[PDB]
Formats: sequence, C-alpha cells, structure tokens
Amino acid sequence: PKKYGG
Amino acid sequence: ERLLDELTLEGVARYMQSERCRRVICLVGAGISTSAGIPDFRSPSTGLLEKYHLPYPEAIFEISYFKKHPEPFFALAKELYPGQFKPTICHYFMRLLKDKGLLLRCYTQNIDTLERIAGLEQEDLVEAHGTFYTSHCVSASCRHEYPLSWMKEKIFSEVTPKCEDCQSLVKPDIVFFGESLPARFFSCMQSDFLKVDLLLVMGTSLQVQPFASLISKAPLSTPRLLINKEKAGQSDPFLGMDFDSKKAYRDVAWLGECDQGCLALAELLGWKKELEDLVRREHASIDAQ
Ligand SMILES: *C(=O)CCSCCCCCCCCCCCC
Ligand SMILES: [Zn+2]
Repeated sequence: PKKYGG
Repeated sequence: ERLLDELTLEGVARYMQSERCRRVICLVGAGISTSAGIPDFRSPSTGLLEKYHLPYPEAIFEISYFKKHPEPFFALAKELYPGQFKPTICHYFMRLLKDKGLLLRCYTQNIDTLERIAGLEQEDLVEAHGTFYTSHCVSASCRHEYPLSWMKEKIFSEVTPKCEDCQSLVKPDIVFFGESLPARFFSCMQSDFLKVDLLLVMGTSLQVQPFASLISKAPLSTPRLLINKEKAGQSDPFLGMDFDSKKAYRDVAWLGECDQGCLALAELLGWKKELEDLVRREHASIDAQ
C-alpha cells in the first residue's frame, strides 16, 4: 500500500 | 464493567499500577517533537519554492519526481535541518516505560529520529513513515546504507548524495509520497494489538491514514489515553474515540502540551524524580557534545 496525502 | 475506575488521568495511573496493565503501546505524532523545535511537516501552517520549477507543489515529496530531480528536496532539507536533536520529556517518558518493562511498542509518524536518541531501540519502534536516521542507495542491487552524519554533510555542503559503491542517488529512509509504507507497520500491527493493555496516544491529531486507524485495532476493553493540545480521534459526524458521551467507558483526553501531560502522568505514577533525572542527564549530555 502506497503513501498518500490522506 | 470497565477497566478504568474513572475516566481521568488519575484513573489511568491507577490502572497502570494495577496487575491488569502489563503492555503499553504508544502512538505518537508531530506534537511530541514540536517542543524540541521540529515543525509538523504535514501541517500547512509550516512553511513547506518557485525556483524549482515543479510541475505541481507536492512533487517535492513524491518519489518518482525526487528520483529524477532530487535537488529541490535536498535544498529544502538544508533549510529545515534541525539545529539540534534533543528529545523531549515525552520521548524520555517512553524510555521510562521501556525501562520499567511496560513498553510493547512505540508507533511513530515522525521522521526526526528523536525516539532513537532518547533510547528506544529498533525492536521497540515502528517508524510508520520511515526515518532520517539512515539513508540507502536507491539502486536495488546495491542498497548501501549510510548514517545520518554522512547524509548531513552532503546536505550542508549542497552536494547531491551519491553512493560511493555505485554512484546512484542516496535517499533518506523516509517514506516519500508514492512509496510503499513499511512492511513492519502491518506485521507489527497484526501482532501487537492482540497483546495491548493500554494505548497512549500522544501528539497526534489522528488525521493521517493508515496510522490513524491504529486506534481501532485495540481490543474493545483497552483504555486509550489521548495526551494532546486538542481533542482528536472522535468519529466524524459527516460520515472512534468516545470521551464525553453517556456511553464512554475507556477513552480519556488530557488537553495540553504533551510534555506537561507526560509530566503529570509520571507524577501520579511516582516517576517524576526519575523522569526529571533522566531528562536533565540526557539533555546535559547532548548539550556537551
Ligand atoms: C510522511 O508523512 C513523512 C515524509 S514528509 C517529508 C518532509 C521532509 C522535509 C524535511 C526533512 C528534512 C529535515 C528534517 C531532518 C530531521 C532529521
Ligand atoms: Zn549504491
């Protein structure tokens, strides 16, 4: 799972 | 019915000194390092660059941009590099938890290394967003590791860090946007929350996923203490922590500066002198480097 803003 | 005899810091301290509370998980965020001078890098209020000609603002922190144009990130890293790495009272409170055999794990959103400086070991830590503590060559066949001192001198001399073995870019071990979150985050979460007796949630507004969902992994009976400037973690009424309803039974909010809340809890536990002695000693040692 990739890192994102939310 | 409930493990806390009352929904106060005093009830939490009594529970902590009872036979029922053996294993503590700490969940910590930027609020525990602001008194060390480290800014909250996710807060828009902090100053996180026209000269870089970015296709979009966030590109400074996306991995694929960084790998092609790393210069904007390292110029920013120089601007923001801390003048000193001195952990806070809250960090040393977690070291005391460790010393007293109570710390199951500290999950941190912070990249500032202060958990390690304060004496938490790799086995104690889940660095959910990575760390500046170490850096690695980005080439998959090399992955040479470099310590922070090495990376620091590259950042200040304004030399893009290149691997001595293969001349690829070297990147601090923080999780850039677009990078995978650490496998250890998910592995530890699946094991630790079977075993936890208390959640200590300190200096996080619980707004960043998947870290924020850790509070929902605790067993239903496990007390959760929030030490934070502002209440956080309640369910969002537009779509959790229950501090204030008639149904509340295990969640406690202590509102204030994280250092002051940890001081208050230590004082209830009889640990205030131990905590003061540890902090003054470690601060003196850091100041004397
Ligand atoms: C994800 O939420 C964490 C990555 S956000 C990246 C922000 C980094 C900018 C400043 C980092 C360099 C200065 C601080 C060094 C602390 C050892
Ligand atoms: Zn290399």
